[PDB]
Amino acid sequence: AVGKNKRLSKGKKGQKKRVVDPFTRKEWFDIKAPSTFENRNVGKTLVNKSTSASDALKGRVVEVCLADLQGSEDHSFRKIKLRVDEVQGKNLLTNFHGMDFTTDKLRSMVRKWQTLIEANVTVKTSDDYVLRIFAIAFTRKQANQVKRHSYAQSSHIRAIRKVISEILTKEVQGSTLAQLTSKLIPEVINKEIENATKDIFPLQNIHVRKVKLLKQPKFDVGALMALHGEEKGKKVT
Amino acid sequence: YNVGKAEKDGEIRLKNGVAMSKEELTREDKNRLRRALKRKRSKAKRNDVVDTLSKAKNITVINQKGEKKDVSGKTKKPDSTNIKL
Amino acid sequence: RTRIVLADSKIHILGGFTHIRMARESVVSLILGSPPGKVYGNLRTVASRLKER
Amino acid sequence: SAEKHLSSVFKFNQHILKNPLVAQGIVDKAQIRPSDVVLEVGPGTGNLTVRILEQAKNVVAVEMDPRMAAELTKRVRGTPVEKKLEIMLGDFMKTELPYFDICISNTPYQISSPLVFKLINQPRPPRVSILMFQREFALRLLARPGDSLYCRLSANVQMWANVTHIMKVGKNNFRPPPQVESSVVRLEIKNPRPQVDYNEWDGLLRIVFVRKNRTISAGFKSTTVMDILEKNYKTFLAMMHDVVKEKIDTVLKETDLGDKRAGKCDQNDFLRLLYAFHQVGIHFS
Amino acid sequence: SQVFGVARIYASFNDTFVHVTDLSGKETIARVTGGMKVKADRDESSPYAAMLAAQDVAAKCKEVGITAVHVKIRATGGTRTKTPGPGGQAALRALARSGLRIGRIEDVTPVPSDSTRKKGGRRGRRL
Amino acid sequence: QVTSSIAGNHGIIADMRYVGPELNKLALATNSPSLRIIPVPDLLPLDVEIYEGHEDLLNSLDATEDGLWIATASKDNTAIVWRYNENSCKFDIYAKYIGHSAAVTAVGLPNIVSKGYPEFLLTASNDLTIKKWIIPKPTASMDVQIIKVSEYTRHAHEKDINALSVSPNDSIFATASYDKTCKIWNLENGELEATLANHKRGLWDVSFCQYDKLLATSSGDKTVKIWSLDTFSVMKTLEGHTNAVQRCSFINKQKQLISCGADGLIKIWDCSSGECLKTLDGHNNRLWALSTMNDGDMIVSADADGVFQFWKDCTEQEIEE
Amino acid sequence: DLKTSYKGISLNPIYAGSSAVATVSENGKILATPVLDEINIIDLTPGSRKILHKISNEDEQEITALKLTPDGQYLTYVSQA
Amino acid sequence: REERKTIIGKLQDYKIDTSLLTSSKRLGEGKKYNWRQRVEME
RNA sequence: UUUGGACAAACUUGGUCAUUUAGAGGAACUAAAAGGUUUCCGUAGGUGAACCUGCGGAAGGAUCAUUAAAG
Repeated sequence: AVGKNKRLSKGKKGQKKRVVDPFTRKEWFDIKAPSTFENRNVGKTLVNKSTSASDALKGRVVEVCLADLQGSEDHSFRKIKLRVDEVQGKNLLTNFHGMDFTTDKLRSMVRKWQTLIEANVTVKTSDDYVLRIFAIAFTRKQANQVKRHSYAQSSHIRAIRKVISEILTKEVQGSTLAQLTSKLIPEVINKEIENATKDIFPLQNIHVRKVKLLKQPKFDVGALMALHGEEKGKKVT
Repeated sequence: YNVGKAEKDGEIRLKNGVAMSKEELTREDKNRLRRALKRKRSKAKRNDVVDTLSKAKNITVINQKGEKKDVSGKTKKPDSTNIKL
Repeated sequence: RTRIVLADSKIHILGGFTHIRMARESVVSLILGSPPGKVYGNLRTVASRLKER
Repeated sequence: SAEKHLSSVFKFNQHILKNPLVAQGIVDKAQIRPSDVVLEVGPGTGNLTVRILEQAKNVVAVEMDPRMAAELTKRVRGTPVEKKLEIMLGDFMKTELPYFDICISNTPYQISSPLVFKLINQPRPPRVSILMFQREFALRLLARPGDSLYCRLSANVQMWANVTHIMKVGKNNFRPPPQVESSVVRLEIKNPRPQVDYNEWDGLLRIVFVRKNRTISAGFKSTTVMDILEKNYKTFLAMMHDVVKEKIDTVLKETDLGDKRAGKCDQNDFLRLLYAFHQVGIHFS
Repeated sequence: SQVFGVARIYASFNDTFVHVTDLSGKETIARVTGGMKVKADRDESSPYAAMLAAQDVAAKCKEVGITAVHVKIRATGGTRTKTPGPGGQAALRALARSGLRIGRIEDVTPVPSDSTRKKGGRRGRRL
Repeated sequence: QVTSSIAGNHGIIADMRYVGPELNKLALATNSPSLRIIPVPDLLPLDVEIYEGHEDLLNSLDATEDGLWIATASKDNTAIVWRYNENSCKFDIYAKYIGHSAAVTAVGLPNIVSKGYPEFLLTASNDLTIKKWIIPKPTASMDVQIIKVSEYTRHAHEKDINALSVSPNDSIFATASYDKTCKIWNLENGELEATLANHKRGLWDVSFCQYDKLLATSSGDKTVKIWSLDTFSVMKTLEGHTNAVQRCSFINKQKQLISCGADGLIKIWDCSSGECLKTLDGHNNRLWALSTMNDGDMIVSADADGVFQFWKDCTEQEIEE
Repeated sequence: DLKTSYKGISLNPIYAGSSAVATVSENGKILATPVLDEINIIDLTPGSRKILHKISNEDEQEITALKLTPDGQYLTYVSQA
Repeated sequence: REERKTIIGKLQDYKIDTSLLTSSKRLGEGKKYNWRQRVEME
């Protein structure tokens, strides 16, 4: 309400004049993605020009879709956050942090007349990345089933949860974080869960719902130049 | 078309077709014309309540400030000198 | 002057912004426990106002 | 115009009892003398305002709805009691009242409990007042110490004045009959009124009856009330918050009333407790 | 040749916020609400307020250089309703009409796995 | 160096004062540290005199009747006194006052100058204190004198002080605060003479009546109230503004009062009878500044958008016609 | 006597509410200032400054940019439309 | 009653104003003046 | 800090001139063209109580539409 009849407030008394457009001093900074992802171009961002610019860049998290990074609609429902950690000449660089799904997909997965099994494990990568994974699965009915529901016994849920947990620790421990991502993209880990738990109970909709990085080497500089595959200046005259 | 009232306020247009401008009228003419209307007018629910509050004298109204006033909107109200002087 | 889809406890109302709003209070009044008959009476009142304007 | 002004102050947009016998009883309890004058409130139709006109020297009536007042005027116009009767517009709380020897009126239930304390506060209050109240709230007012209906409000009024109930009025007599049950009560302001500060007593009254049953001592240990007592003690000193709490503990121990439930103890037990807080220097308000 | 933004819309019962930022979200590009664009308080949540706010943001978005945005609609969430109201829907329409290319639309309402008690009380609310 | 300056706009003006030896200039307290001064237009005045002495926006402004001395209150917690330099035909910084914990909200200058210079400087700040700063005698060095000691400091209000007014005889001054109260302090000692507390919203402005013992106070409750010093009671309560009244000033000596409100409507009011004689409507935003000259024969009101309306009394001219 | 009648003379801001840079003729005489969705063409003749023309689109779209020819005969501007 | 009268009698010895006391209500919260008129004359 | 001599603000006081200005009277002139509310249970409270409120429980309270998509 900006109308005249609106009652006056205290804060309207003293107001600074607009005399500087912030975007005059802002400087754009281009962001890049690891070599694990096909499309390294993931947009661009801006910061106030250095009076530095780098400190605000470091730790800046941005989230972009896998379909954009991999150019395939099959990954439309997955998220990966980018905290910038090394800067070169307007370019921002990263090596993996974390992952998640979309809300609409997760709601699309939850359905009536079936059982949900959710397993979470805290485990470290070979590169000392302490991370937390969340895996979700749903019971399914056989081809010839006549029962409406495909509910599983609590013992089946506990047995399947143990199998999921063992696999998640095994993949994470015996792999680097960069290698772990190379597993996340093709969903090879999800296929592994189906077959280990195939004997226990027929399942559907197996996915790793979320990945968190608890304690950290970073989304980082160290292995960055190797993962991403220095520069002399130009004379001023 | 039929002759009606005066478009201009200080003018009197009769149904005879004669227009009478008050400024040029003499006072004696103005008096009788005023009386002439008076005969014409004489023979010719909240508001009724509101007029009832106006008629009686022993009526008083309180505003949002708490002041004591009459219905008309004016604040309603001996001196030894004045009575002897 | 709207539509209501009563999917279990999930309610959707389609119409113009004011119209959909008018429906909500009637639906909510029923949820709070107003008997349908008393609610129906208020519907008649607003409906006449709708036709007048 | 006068009419436009009247519309602005009030737009001109209450159910009343019809049984005359209760009204006659209401008149009998007041026992208004011809010398004595009465203030009227919410007179309504004026069947009650004419009764007081019959038994009283002068009558001034304040009505909430201006229309309801106006017809009251029309009823009295051209009558011997016309001179005596006066009318008022707007709520009685809002403007200073003319001095009156008795209060008889159709008090609205919303302002009934607020009405009584204005009478108790107002100097030169009526020696007797007869009013109609809701039964439940009326039972609170007459509730004895330790009663289920007893309350901090009932404590204040009982100390300031003694009140007794006349009769309980059935809903069917009211037109339209309301679900609520009505009652009639007589209150007389104690003369001479006890010369105890209003704010100080209300301070003790509020602190100890946050919970009527919770112990007198348990009321004071409450963090906020202890905090309020702390600032007031600082101001008293002008004329260390753990220490005042310790001091509050001593006075509670001396009174020996702290453990007991607040409702059970009588008015003077609180008065002794009040003085102990003045001796220690902690003043409530 | 296509710089992307993130249009974060918060559709509350009594107001609608149209906020456009970079992909990261640390730096704001333009924030406009219904109160900016209306004279009466009752109409802050009106769809008409929302479309005006979106148009102002869309104009400002263009001035900066951003030509497309990712839409992250949300409601108050928490212990209250989880679906964006008509104001959020109207803002989404205006952005499409404004000409800014819409990249992806997602609902990010705060959905509690478990929540505290609501303001209404036992007998309910929203009379 | 710059030959001349043209001002596109002047932002939002908190207060305005007539300045200059001929009182033909108009000093502006805008939402900018610089002190903008413009000549009174002939009756487009693009030229503006910009003086930069402060580090933050100017909260208020006061000037001597002679127009050669200006006192500026700023948000940087300092107050500056400016003196007119006839040789350069421009104002120069005379002294600076820094001893304020918070931003200076209002500044008061003497209504009487007998020594040729103002001798004291009353100031109010968000620190909730009023400080009387003595002004130095003129010195030929022409180097700014920085004072950090005040004669007295008195805690005044629990909320922000909105305005400060000085009596004609410089015996008392009144401070308006958002705390719903106005307090009148003895100018010589700062002792609290009386407290005026009847308005329901914070008092935006307080004005001494320039001839006889009256005060006008403007609140956010859409009302103005006239107070009598001798009784310290409300003589007349003024009603009719749709929105908050921000400014209140007397014109025609005791006869009338002028008030500006957030409704953008300037209403000419009658003090004796309290009936609204005229309404002037020339703005479309809130009015924070209202200055009068020649007992209100000339009235200037500044709009928040940046529009000035230059009003002239012509009742005699209309009567002549 | 009572002071009631008054005539207000308005002093509006020539240049405000716009990011467009003000443009002036080569001779320095004609100055065009874009204000919101309006343009105030003002002459800079000393002693006779006046608003030569006022242009209001009324489309409510702000002037993105303004340019005045060096000779000053034509004025060209672009709105948000 | 006589006990009541005595206690009330002792209270007046310790009696004060209540303007500065915090209310228990907060428990829930937790030249001449006319010289210018003379310049006009002269 | 003291004596004396002028300048001299401000204060009290009786007067004297000019200005507005509050009630009650007396006596003239001018003007007056309209037609809102489900029913309860247990417990706990109430100071704008013709009734409200907190916690837990009940129906002794009006089920439309869609629905095999590991089709």
